[PDB]
Amino acid sequence: AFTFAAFCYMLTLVLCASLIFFVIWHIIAFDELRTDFKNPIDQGNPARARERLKNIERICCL
Amino acid sequence: EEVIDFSKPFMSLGISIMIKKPQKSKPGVFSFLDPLAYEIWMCIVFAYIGV
Repeated sequence: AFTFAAFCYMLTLVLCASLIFFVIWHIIAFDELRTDFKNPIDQGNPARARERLKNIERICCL
Repeated sequence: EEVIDFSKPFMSLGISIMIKKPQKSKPGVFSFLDPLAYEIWMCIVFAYIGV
């Protein structure tokens, strides 16, 4: 029957979706980082270098 | 019965337990939680956390 442990399990079940969301966000951000890294890292254009650096910083902050 | 003769019992009985009558217990510290079971209180705490 309903008890303290069952309620704990329900609440953890609801809160584990958040952890799944967080890890999915992690892997998406790291896939973007890989797309930036494995792709040529030439920074000849100052604007391109600044944009890439700010993207990296933004993802790290996130 | 080996030396005298009895009648059929006029009163049957047996061993039993005597206790002091339960009294109005002196109220305990934290008797204000008694209306709800401890499990309800803990579920309340953790529902607060979860919300």
